[PDB]
Amino acid sequence: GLPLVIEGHYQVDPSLFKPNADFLLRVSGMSMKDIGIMDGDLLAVHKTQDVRNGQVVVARIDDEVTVKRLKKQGNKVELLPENSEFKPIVVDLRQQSFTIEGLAVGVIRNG
Amino acid sequence: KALTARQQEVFDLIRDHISQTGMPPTRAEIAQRLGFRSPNAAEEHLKALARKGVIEIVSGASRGIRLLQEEEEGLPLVGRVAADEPLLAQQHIEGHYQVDPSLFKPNADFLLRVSGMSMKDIGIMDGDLLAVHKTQDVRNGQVVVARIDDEVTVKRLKKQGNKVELLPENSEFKPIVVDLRQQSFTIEGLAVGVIRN
Repeated sequence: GLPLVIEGHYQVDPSLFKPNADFLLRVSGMSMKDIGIMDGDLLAVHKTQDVRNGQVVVARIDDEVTVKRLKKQGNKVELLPENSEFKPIVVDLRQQSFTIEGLAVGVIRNG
Repeated sequence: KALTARQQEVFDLIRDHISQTGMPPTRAEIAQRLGFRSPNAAEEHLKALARKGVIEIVSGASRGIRLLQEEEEGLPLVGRVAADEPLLAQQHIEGHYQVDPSLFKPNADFLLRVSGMSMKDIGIMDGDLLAVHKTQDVRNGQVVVARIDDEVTVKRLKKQGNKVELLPENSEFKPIVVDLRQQSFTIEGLAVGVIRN
């Protein structure tokens, strides 16, 4: 049982993912298509703030959520795509609010 | 109820025979394949399986064995497939996942581990678990699960007369051309979704 964020609920064993999934999120756009995360996919997410460079994360940049690969160095935070047509996003912790919502641990596609 | 090691082997053979021919094995075939001393020996194990409710034995015509309690919750996962064995042979099943089959349309019957990056342009990656609806009724342009001389593959269908072309979704790959006049070919099912973990 996994909730979609509550907008819906799906009967998919949370323990099929490691770490375990806490919720699902609907993906918008093709910024992460090169690693198989497509528009309309449901992303399985483990709620946590402890992540590292190279992992795919869910971040909130001042009221907006995005799914990208992390590359952080101190106060400099880069959120990178997996699509050559997209620009990387750069954030400065000293100016705008930045929060890690979780770690991507899986995907469910049932269009 | 628990099946002994030998009872499990007899039950597995019965299920594999039905999956490959849709017909159960004879008592003689069971004794021969499992090296029993005689058909009487096979009958004893069959009596125990019926007693445990996994099968029904009907007196009369030959090959009178029927499976019971077939409906299962969730989906079985199929791994690497061996030559001369049906797709759902017991030796291919790695486990059972508790996933709602109705999340997919048409409904899923099983999951299949994907090998390689041939379909990465549409988001199907090496290691993904493909949700499959078992059927032989497919159409040009759909993504299907097929078997060429027993090798299983996931590609887009393009019928070509006495030949069949199976198309990839990756620039590094080229189509697989099957000549029906000299190669065995079968459609196993339709791809209806993906679970990546």
